[PDB]
Amino acid sequence: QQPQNRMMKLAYLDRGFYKHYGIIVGDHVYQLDSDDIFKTALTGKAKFTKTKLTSDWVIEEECELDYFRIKYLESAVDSEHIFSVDKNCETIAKDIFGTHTLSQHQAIGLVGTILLTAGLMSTIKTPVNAVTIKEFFNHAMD
Amino acid sequence: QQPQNRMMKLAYLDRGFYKHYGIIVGDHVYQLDSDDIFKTALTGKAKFTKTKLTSDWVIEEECELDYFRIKYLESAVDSEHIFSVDKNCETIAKDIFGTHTLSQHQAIGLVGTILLTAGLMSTIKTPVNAVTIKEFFNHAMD
Ligand code: NA
Repeated sequence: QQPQNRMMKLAYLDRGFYKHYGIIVGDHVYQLDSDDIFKTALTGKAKFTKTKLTSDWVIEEECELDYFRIKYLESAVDSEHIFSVDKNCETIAKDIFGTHTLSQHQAIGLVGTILLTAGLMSTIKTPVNAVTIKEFFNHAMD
Repeated sequence: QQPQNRMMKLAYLDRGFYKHYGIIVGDHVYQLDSDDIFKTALTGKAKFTKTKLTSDWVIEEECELDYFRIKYLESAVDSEHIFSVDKNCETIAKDIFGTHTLSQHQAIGLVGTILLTAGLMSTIKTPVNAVTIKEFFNHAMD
């Protein structure tokens, strides 16, 4: 097995329409607290939480973080993003990255982008017609 | 044929990965000014523009607005949202809805929700792995 810097154990809860992604660290999972992926997309806001690891979580795969760290610090130069944290994420940066190289704001920007993007990637392509737009619009309002 | 109040003529530009939705009024189309739908979702910002109707736009379906008007009114009354307008949208509210009943803000909130939701609905489900999350992460940093 080759040398690796800090990895991310990417996992998901299967919500049928989409997969809700998280990063496993030890016995906990960092994740966006969203119930609905299109809700996050429409509101422009996403908050991290931390929950207990359970057997409902499925490992998607163990990925290198190196690429993302280099790419992130290249591009996101003290920029704003849509992510924040709840009360349970005091050690999120150190926990995920194993270092204080990244600030909390950077850590959650990078990881938030990963989790929301993965969620979005996993969404089932749905026909758009008068019926389905009503269905999803109705869901967006509730 | 049947009594209708103001209808929406929904249309799209087919962008392969997603369909980019618009509302046609006469010879113009109101649409989100974005060429990357996951980027819109990640940034929490979407801005309307108006372009000239072209033969590239595919008519999806003519849908009733009534349901959406009543639902929006009763649900997200004066809630802030992610939508704004560019210089070309001065008459967007009147053009789309026929009357001054909705403020510019309620109108773009309603129509925005519809267009972004439809756009997201249409996105091709993509496997999530080290390769693809890098690809989509990479796009999200541009
Ligand atoms: Na999709």
